[PDB]
Amino acid sequence: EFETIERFMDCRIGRKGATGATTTIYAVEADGDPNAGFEKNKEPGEIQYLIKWKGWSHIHNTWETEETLKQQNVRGMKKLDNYKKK
Amino acid sequence: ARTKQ
Amino acid sequence: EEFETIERFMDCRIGRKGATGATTTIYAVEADGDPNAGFEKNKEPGEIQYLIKWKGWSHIHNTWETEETLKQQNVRGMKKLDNYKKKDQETKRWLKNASPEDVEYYNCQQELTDDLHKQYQIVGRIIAHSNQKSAAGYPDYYCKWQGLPYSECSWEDGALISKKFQAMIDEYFSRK
Amino acid sequence: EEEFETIERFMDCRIGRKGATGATTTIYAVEADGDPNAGFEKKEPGEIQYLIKWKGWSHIHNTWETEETLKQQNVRGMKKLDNYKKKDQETKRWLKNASPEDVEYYNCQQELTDDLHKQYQIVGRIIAHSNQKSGYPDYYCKWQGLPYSECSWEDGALISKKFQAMIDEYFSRK
Repeated sequence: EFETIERFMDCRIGRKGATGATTTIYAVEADGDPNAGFEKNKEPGEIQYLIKWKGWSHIHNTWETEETLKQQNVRGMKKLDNYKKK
Repeated sequence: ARTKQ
Repeated sequence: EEFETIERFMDCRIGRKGATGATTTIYAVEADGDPNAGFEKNKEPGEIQYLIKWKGWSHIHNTWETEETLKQQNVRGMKKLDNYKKKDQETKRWLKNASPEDVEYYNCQQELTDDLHKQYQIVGRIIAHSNQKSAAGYPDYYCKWQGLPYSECSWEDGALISKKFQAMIDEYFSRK
Repeated sequence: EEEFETIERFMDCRIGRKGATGATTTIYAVEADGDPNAGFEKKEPGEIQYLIKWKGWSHIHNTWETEETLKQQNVRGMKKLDNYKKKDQETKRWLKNASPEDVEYYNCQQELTDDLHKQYQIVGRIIAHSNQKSGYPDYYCKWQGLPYSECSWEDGALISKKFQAMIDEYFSRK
């Protein structure tokens, strides 16, 4: 059961930890946003990517990071570095 | 979130 | 090591000496009373104070200050006090006579903007909240202000806006 | 040492025709010679442009600009550009999953807001007039929707081309 990346929708620098399940739009509306009022008075400074997963509609899109993406062993890592210059 | 303190 | 910065000068007034600083914000006044309460119902002059809109703070955080508190707090934007005072003088100078209708227009058109500015302090709609909660159990809220576009929304202490806008809060959670 | 111009506030951003920015974008220029972004479609390139309210100039002098034009002119107060973008990306973001209700409220507010900003370029009343002259005296104007602390001196030839009525009324006031 290897999740898969179908697209890189967005990018941003956000609080460290504002990634994963807690960043789905429905989780954010129910539990609040873990990225809240973030600026660079902090790192938490991570460059995170808004990912659109394979087999799931956009409401399931989550913000991830490389260790995070790697840590899970997701497929489609090719499109990662491909996005990392574009 | 800060306030006049 | 922060400092603050003057963004805009709103009103001007003569009030009780010492009625300046944090204790003069709308919420500090609604919670602990105005330190200029009685004022001028005969009271020894005042001190000319200025209502200040601070860079990086929404209008609810506006505070009255004197040219001295400003210099003491060593704030940036001091040049603004000079332009404000000069513009204020240029304005007063064309009251030479004016027609009573010119004064009539001025006082009216100045009551409209007066009210306008008051609205920047009331929450027109809560739009999101924080995942983290204060030790008191309050999350922070992202507020949309009346009379101001969405690029003016700001995150705010939840215990703060609850004291006056517990309603938008309830309406926010109610819409889910 | 040289002259700079400095950003006071970001009024808006749009996608516009390349080159459709700077001093040919002021509404008085647009009214006079036309809109450099008039055509603009999709048909041709795109350029993110920011409407700018300048320090020391009334709203009629607002011009559309790009991150590049700002730097070519040495404009100051750019740190304000970073925050605006950030904020904007954030809301276009939010706009993705916003309730149908929330989106509607969003549109009604920006409509109203946009109307107010339009008023700032309208002379609500002429309150004085210099007597220097190059035959057009300068006028001290009171702007619609704005406090008297925002009155400003403006070239007479320019204000008359659109607010003649406002200056004839001023003189009938004696």
